[PDB]
Amino acid sequence: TNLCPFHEVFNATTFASVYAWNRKRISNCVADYSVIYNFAPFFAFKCYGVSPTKLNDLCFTNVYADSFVIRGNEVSQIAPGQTGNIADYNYKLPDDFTGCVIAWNSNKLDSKPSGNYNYLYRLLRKSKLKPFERDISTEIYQAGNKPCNGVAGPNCYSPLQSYGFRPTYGVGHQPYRVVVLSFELLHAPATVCGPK
Amino acid sequence: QVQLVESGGGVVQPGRSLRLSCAASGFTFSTYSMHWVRQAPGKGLEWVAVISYDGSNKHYADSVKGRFTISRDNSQNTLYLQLNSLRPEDTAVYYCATEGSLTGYYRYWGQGTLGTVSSASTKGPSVFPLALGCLVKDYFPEPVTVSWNSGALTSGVHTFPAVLQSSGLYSLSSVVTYICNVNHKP
Amino acid sequence: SYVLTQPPSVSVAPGKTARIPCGGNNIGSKNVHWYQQKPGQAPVLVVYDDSDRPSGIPERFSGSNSGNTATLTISRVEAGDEADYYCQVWDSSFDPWVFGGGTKLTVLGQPKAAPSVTLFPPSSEELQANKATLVCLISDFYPGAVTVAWKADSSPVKAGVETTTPSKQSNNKYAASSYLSLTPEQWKSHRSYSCQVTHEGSTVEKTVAPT
Ligand SMILES: *[C@@H]1O[C@H](CO)[C@@H](O[C@@H]2O[C@H](CO)[C@@H](O)[C@H](O)[C@H]2NC(C)=O)[C@H](O)[C@H]1NC(C)=O
Repeated sequence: TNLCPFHEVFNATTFASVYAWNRKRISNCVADYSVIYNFAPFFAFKCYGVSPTKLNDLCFTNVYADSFVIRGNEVSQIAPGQTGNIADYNYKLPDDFTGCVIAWNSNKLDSKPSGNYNYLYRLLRKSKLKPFERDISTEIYQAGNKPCNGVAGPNCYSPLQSYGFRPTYGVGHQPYRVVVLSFELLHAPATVCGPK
Repeated sequence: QVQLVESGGGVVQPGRSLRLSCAASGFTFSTYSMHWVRQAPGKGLEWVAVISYDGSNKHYADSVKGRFTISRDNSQNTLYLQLNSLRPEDTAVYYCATEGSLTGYYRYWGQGTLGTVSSASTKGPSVFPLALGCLVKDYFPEPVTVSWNSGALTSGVHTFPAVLQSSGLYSLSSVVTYICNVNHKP
Repeated sequence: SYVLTQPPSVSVAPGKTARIPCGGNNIGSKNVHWYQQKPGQAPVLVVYDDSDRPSGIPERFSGSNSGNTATLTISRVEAGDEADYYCQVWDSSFDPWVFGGGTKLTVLGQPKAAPSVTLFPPSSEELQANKATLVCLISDFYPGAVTVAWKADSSPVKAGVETTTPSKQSNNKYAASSYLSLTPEQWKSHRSYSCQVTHEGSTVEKTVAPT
């Protein structure tokens, strides 16, 4: 039994966009949750199926660690039952989620004075995403009256729009990295227990 | 059992279209997301396209954006891929893969189909002199890769690797322990 | 996009442990999947989430994900495990499924072999059309690394020189082809040309003659 890649996920030099969020499956390692608080000045640490201090006691089989960046005023949207542009078109948690949502400010790392348009979010979609569904399609949205034929002509808009983080001023619009830890029952021989 | 059979392609001129298909069985075809991975002769694996479980989400690579279109037919569990607006650099062995989970691992594979983009056609089965058996230099001068009509004795005839020879023609040589004129397929 | 780095080729002794790495920037934050592709068939999954194996894979296959490089630990590599391996990761880019450059894991079965060169003067029946024709063929080599070495009496030749990629044999001495297109009007009239091959530092003094 070795250590978990928790320290290699929260301190990534490049974070995934909300429409291309990674899912690092964690198995066969001892979960040392003491390293989480060292690099996560959490703005919201609401756990919905576990306790933050009892993580070193319970044990799970497989742990999934999502990673995505969203707007500052959209941190509350990453929660079971929430709505919004992110909670409905980019990342939606189920009503029976069992884990914790970790989010911290990253204005000193994920922001540039010339505009960091490398992070994009989806604006519109014909239907909401299923729980834990990844949306990779970049096809031009159609207005319905006429097809766009792959070009963004009249009444044809691109589905991906950048955030454009501005480090000058403004609260609620700063870049915030979000990591979501998912725990499944999975009644099978466990592999990732606490450091006991 | 899990079976994936890709329909063969063939020799096609540039700017034409190649119609491929991938029949799948043994697993739930309507649940897993099907992908496409091509492999050029002597090159590594390269991703082509991804089709959603219902056909809504579609994505392509930058080198094949615009001209290629991916589609699936869950009514008969056949994965399709329209290779419209072919290019010389599209000659690759297309493999029919299946995505396992959100982490992005493939568990099911086929056998691959051969799609060759050639610029010429056949010129006739010109046999060669200097033939036990025959020791000719050319056999079935296909412009690119095909080679048959081994007129030598099948007891110990050798099969030498095919050469590209982009000059315009290709020659197949075979040796085995008078002249040679046997030729049946044009 | 992401750039997975693989070694060009890794050689391992039979029964030992072979380790094929796969480096990358911050590769620990994502899962590395491996595939086994045998020459003439499709790749087969071996280890997907850096730790687990599907049904039908022996326990000798294993992997790990730590630091800035992956690791595929394959122990007790028999002679039947000669295949190519590829990595796969999901990146924060426009999402192309980045595959590695490929690594050919070869098992040292035979120490060395001597190639055989076959060459005979072409008859005059092909001279009616005056087509470019070379007859020397080289085969019977185990290492599989041969290069075309047409020597113009210990000197290069014009119109460029190309080497045909070798093909896999039936687990024995391989074969190759060393013929291309060049003017046959000056074939063996004098020292202008002579066909030889450099099999990793070894040549064949053929001393060919016409007729
Ligand atoms: C997490 O990442 C940050 C930034 O990549 C690391 O911060 C560096 O820390 C070293 C030593 O503490 C300094 O010399 C560098 O100047 C820091 N870089 C920046 C940009 O501040 C931090 O060390 C990492 N945490 C680890 C490795 O545990």
